[PDB]
Amino acid sequence: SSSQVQLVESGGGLVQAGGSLRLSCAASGFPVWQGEMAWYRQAPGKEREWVAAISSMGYKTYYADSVKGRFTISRDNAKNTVYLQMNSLKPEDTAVYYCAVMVGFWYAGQGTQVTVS
Amino acid sequence: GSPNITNLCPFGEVFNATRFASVYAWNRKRISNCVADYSVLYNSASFSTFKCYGVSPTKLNDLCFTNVYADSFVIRGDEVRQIAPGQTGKIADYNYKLPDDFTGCVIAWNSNNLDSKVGGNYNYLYRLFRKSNLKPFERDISTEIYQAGSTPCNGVEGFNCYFPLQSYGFQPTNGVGYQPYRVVVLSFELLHAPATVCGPKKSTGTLEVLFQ
Ligand SMILES: *[C@@H]1O[C@H](CO[C@@H]2O[C@@H](C)[C@@H](O)[C@@H](O)[C@@H]2O)[C@@H](O[C@@H]2O[C@H](CO)[C@@H](O[C@@H]3O[C@H](CO[C@H]4O[C@H](CO)[C@@H](O)[C@H](O)[C@@H]4O)[C@@H](O)[C@H](O[C@H]4O[C@H](CO)[C@@H](O)[C@H](O)[C@@H]4O)[C@@H]3O)[C@H](O)[C@H]2NC(C)=O)[C@H](O[C@@H]2O[C@@H](C)[C@@H](O)[C@@H](O)[C@@H]2O)[C@H]1NC(C)=O
Repeated sequence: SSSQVQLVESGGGLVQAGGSLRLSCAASGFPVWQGEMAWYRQAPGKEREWVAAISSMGYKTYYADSVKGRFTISRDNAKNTVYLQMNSLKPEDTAVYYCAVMVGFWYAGQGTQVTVS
Repeated sequence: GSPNITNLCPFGEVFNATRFASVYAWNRKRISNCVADYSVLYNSASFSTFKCYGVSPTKLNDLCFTNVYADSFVIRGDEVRQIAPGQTGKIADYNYKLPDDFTGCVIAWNSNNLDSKVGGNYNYLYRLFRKSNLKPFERDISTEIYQAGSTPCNGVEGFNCYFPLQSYGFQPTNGVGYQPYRVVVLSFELLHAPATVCGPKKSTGTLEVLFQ
């Protein structure tokens, strides 16, 4: 029978500058190992900004210049979940964060709000 | 280097098309010999349904020995349940039939804001009558008068003699079950010869283009 395809982000919240947060992305309907997965963020004014990605079938990671050294993407294939570890948060990191998987096209979740004082 | 724009898979063109087919004349687009467009993105807000049967959607990335068929059309909200294996009803029987052993994905979204109009949008049609049920993936675009009684019709409409296509009337004030939904069915065609353009499941480094 069927399996719903869904990505559900969580772990956002309010933190004062210099703090840390770990976002989670629970995937349904596909094994996260089998897809290129990525985080992007949606800032109030700005357009979509890709921040981190991890390879299909492998461990190579990529990061936006703006988050290098601060953010780490990782994947737990047993929990079918991807994570974004965000350290030393700056107030212009404030945005809604989405996880996404490349399935012919990018398919993304619902978003989780992150606000840095 | 980088692929020609002619080599990008047209998934965006499927989901973003301005007009969709009537369900009786459902449209099939073959996706083949291409690689992913990393600019094309949808999220949970885009779709009300995204279910796959017997397959991970990551198979949409594997076109070296497979083509993808994207079948698309508009139906009512309360008919979307019929776009699934093992269903019966007006749509499954007479318009678009999935096989019991279907392998692939079904995507749908509410299109009230595009496909309904004040006073009704009547441009989307369905087949209401047919002598037999469709076989899986069969398509019928004939327009012969349907004989509902024992008296032959001889090509004229009357009681028990009906033109077989009928219009949805989509009004924006309809309840959600009577609002229009756009539907995309993704299925797979196994190939005997390798594609001229395609890409492996394991990343080759294309992710770097998101950070450029
Ligand atoms: C190809 O299609 C893409 C997908 O379309 C969506 O999916 C399809 C399947 C159908 O379901 C469509 O009905 C649906 O739109 C297009 O991308 C989409 O574009 C739309 C409109 O441009 C965009 O919707 C906007 O989203 C923002 C963000 O929403 C979040 O954030 C706010 C806070 O900021 C929050 O409150 C929300 O709850 C969300 O969490 C939203 O603010 C916008 O609101 C505006 O419109 C609504 C209408 O109801 C109105 O009430 C508001 O008051 C306000 O005016 C609006 O909802 C989708 O997010 C976006 N989807 C994705 C995945 O990107 C795509 O459009 C092109 O890209 C867009 C980014 C935009 O620039 C378009 O103008 C572009 O044309 C389209 N591509 C092409 C080439 O046409």
